[PDB]
Amino acid sequence: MKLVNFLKKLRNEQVTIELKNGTTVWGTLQSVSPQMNAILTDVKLTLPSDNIASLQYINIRGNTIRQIILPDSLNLDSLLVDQKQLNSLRR
Amino acid sequence: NGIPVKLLNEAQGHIVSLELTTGATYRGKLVESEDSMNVQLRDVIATEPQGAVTHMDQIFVRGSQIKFIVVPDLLKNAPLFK
Amino acid sequence: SSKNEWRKSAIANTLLYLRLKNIYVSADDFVEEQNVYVLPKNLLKKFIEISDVKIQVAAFIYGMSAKDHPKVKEIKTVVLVPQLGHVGSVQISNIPDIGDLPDTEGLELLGWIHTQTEELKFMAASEVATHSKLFADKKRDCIDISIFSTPGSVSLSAYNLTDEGYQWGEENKDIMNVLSEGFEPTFSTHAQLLLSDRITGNFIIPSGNVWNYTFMGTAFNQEGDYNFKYGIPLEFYNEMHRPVHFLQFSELAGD
Amino acid sequence: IQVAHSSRLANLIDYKLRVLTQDGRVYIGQLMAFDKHMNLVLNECIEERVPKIKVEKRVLGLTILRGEQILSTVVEDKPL
Amino acid sequence: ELVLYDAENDVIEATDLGNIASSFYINHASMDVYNRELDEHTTQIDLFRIFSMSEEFKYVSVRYEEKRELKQLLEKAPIPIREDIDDPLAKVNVLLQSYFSQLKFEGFALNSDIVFIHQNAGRLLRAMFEICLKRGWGHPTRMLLNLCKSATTKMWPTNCPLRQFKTCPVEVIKRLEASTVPWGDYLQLETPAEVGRAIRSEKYGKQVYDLLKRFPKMSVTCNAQPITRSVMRFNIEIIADWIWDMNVHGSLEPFLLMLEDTDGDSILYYDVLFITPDIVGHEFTLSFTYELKQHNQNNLPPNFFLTLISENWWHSEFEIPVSFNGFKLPKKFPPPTPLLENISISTSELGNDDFSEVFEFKTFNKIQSQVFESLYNSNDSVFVGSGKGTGKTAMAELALLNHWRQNKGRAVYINPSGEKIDFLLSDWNKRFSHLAGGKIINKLGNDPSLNLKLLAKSHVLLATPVQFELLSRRWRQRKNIQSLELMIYDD
Amino acid sequence: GLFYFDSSFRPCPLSQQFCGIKERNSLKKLKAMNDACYEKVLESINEGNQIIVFVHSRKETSRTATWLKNKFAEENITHKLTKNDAGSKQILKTEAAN
Amino acid sequence: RAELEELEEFEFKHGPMSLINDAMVTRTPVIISLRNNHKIIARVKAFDRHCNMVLENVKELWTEKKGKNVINRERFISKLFLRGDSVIVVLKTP
RNA sequence: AUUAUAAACCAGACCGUCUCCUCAUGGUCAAUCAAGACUAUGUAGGGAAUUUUUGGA
Repeated sequence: MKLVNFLKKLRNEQVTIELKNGTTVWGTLQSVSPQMNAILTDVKLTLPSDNIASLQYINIRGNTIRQIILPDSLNLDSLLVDQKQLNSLRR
Repeated sequence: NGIPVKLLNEAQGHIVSLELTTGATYRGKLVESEDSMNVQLRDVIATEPQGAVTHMDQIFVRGSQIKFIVVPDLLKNAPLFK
Repeated sequence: SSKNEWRKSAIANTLLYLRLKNIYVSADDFVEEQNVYVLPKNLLKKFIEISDVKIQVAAFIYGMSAKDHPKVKEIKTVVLVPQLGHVGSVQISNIPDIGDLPDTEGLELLGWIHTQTEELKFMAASEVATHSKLFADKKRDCIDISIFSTPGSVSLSAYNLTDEGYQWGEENKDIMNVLSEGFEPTFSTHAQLLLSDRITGNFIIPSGNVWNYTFMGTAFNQEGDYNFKYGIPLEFYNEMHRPVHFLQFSELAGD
Repeated sequence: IQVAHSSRLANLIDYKLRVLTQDGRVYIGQLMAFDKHMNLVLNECIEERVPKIKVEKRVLGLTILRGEQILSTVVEDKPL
Repeated sequence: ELVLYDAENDVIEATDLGNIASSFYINHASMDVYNRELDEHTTQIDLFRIFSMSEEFKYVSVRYEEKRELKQLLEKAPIPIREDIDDPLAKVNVLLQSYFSQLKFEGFALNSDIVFIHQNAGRLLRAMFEICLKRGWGHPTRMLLNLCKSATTKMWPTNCPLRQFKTCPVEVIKRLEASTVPWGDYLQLETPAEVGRAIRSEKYGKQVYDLLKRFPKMSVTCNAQPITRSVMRFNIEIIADWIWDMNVHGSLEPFLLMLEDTDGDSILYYDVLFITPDIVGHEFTLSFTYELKQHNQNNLPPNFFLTLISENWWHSEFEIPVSFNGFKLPKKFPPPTPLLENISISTSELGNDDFSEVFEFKTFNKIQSQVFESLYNSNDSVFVGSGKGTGKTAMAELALLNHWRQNKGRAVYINPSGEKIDFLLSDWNKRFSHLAGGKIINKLGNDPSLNLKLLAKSHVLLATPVQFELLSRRWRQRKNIQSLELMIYDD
Repeated sequence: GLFYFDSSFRPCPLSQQFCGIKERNSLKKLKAMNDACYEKVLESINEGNQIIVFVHSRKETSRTATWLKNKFAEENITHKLTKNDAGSKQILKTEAAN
Repeated sequence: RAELEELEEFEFKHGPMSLINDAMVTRTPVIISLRNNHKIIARVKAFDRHCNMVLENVKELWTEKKGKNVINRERFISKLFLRGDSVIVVLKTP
């Protein structure tokens, strides 16, 4: 259904998320929430190349994000259309 | 439930300070607390970023537009947690 | 000395298949005037495989008369039922209700069976009383098979029983080692049995799966309702009858 | 900074965290109460300013935060 | 018996035992030991002993600093043992038991020793099980399967299976254990409240229930049907009553299905089957054929036991009595007719020489010949039967010709295979409607009206039994099929 | 593709040595061996040598170690503990007792 | 439960998203807008409820002008995840 | 008297090994004249357009 279900699957991938105010942050996604709250272990910074402000471990509020890019270059999607149907076994 | 809300409720009758979107800080009493963080105060000091500070009797604040709210150090460990 | 026995027996119990390498009966002469019984070297073997060296293990047995000779009794089915075995004596559950299963087409309760370790020419108080308890007015003509067992050889001692025995049984089930003497070797009327592989047979076993309640002493219910599945009957000291030992071991045996 | 492979918010409760807001005012404070909105109550507040270079300081409160205008949360130096 | 070999002929081949050895990195010696020591009539006691004997334990010896621990154990250790304390075999067996029951140790020499067992028990046990299966021996193999399971999941049979879920709590398991209830009973229970009441813990009752509809469980049914005297099909119907979970049940849920004898001594036929998520709940069939033994064939049992057991789930083991009451087999396969030497029948013998021009040969085939007299000349019913390769087609053609000869016309060739029917039609209409003087050849289409029309018109119709059956059914009114005259039921 | 290289090219070359025990009988031989070990050990640890020993068996190890403990206790316990141990002792406490 | 939300699946193809659904189905280039003086181009691939979209072969077009000028910087991007709140206008070009 | 150390089978690519929050679900408890914290199911939902996470840059 939702495209946050796309990023639900991608455990442990390297991204440099463009936030809305404008930032470059290389880090491991881990588990993302259905409100787009991702958890980032290692980090590079840019406060408003761009200067390294010396932080390591971030945890994102899912409101902030503009564009996520470069964890993996794949196309695999659906799930709920399978599960609803194969549970209809006995009435 | 949300623990911060509970904490706020507990601290009804404390000298709570404030900071909004614009930065218009305050410091008066806590009159009442709600699920959405709506607050009312008494004997409230107005110390804005503009410089022209004033002394106001009562004030009510919208919760959504809050950046944060200040609390004293008494309700730190107990009694809200467990 | 109460721990030394059971374990030893269990270890011994591996040599029970061997007890049917040799099998022989001092064969009494045959008589069509009575009903003659047909037991399979398979079922018997299986029973012996389950049994203890020391102890009375004891199922019911079932089957029906073939249309060849309506005097014959083909023993198609053991019905291994709940029991707590003592050495030379046995508590046993009710006549099993077994119309629920398939292949129970008009199966008469033919009788029962047991182990022991003394080759008599009669039934003891341990046995006779038990028999009486089982089949008071439910079936008088139903029979017993003792299987005397000893290293090298098991031998089949079939027995019938007269109506005077049942009466005795009702009273003297509890104690009464002189009463049996009074009663005597009689009335354990030697009955006719054959051994074959020209037929074979199966067990009904408790649906629980655990007929021997030795160490499940608290569970057993002499006049209790139990379900009965078709199944492979378990060895007397099979890990499912022995649960407590395992538990004890777990509660570290190396403190 | 010394902070390990911490999996979730509940596994990093009671840590001295840098916190970031919409205007750019940077914080520091010990994490007390997780939430739906990340209204994370801090043990003590020291907010910092930069004019529109160089960073300033404040110390008024020990605050119940509100999540709306937060950006993200970063560990500074653990307790004990 | 790890290989097959001829000294002079020089032909090598790998057995099943050899394969087993390969896969389960056995030292041939160990395999050999197993081969003799595992035996139709081996028992649990023995099985541990056999494991101990495994010759990846040639270098393991009893040791004084261990001894005390062994002594403490070997009294209470719940597999009975034949050996006595100084023997290393006994020690090994007790270590195995400890491992099964989780008895992590103080005097670490033993613990080091037990480490080895842990890394290599599951292997050896599995190998043994496989061997047993190959042999076809019930007693060990079910017991061996159980052993394997134990090794996998570090607990005994009497240790209640919940234990092997990650998520069930400790208090519950203890309660379950002591209570001395036939586990199956718990599984059977319907209401979570009920479960709570009867888990000595009305707390977590719902959770446990969720974790019982999270447990494998199958109301299997299986009737066999005797194909022929020797052969027996067995129609199994396996229902998967449990609810899957990709954390718990894995990518699939294997189930080593045995068919085994009235005793439970010998395997008859076995198979692994993977129940998948997809399967679960679907009443899903499974068939296999089992030949028989001469004696068995003669006098046959009251049953076998077909027996699913999971390669994981403790006390899964759904065994059912493959009913045999009055399974009266057939009469020893009736005999095939004889081929006499008389292939002289040919395109000469057929009457008019128009029909000679259709065959692209002169003399018929061996079998074709054997039937020709009955087929072509006389106007009576024919069963040919066989054979694949040999011209059924030719025979059919001959029959058709014969029919034509007496001025009959109404032909109906009925093969099932439509894609070959079409071919036949293609190479009949070109080779046949000419020579009769216009006899119309039609493969039936789909829709009934068209077919009817064709029938009304056409002389020869070709039809899939389905289609022609459909056409016929209303024959009391459709009086064209009333007046059909020859029918070549192909295949 | 072949590359033989000898102890010549070793990072720390093996300065080989031997003992050559004259005695025969095991109950004296063992004692002699122990003595030799002590003598070598003494020579070593005076030069700041942190040392390894091997034996044959597990049961031998502890008994050897025990013997050693009840050898230097006579002469000098000092040169194995040496350091004042205000932090070192704490460290020892932390890991030795657990 | 199942019917109340899944009926909105066809609401993509009827409602104002229909265009972008179509685009997604048969990948085509579209002008992609943003809040702070931005212009973006790419072809459509995966589609959601709230404009949290994914594309391919993406071109950003934007300016950093320190002194009354325009400096249209350009860089190639691929397999993004734009948060749908930032999107304003999208349109299927021939 | 008394024995070195050491590696190992098996199910997997047609396939979601793993969720932060609210609502319901039955089983519980802590309780007052009809309401709150916990395990557990995912069968619900998360632009509830404004009090937060989908737009005041």
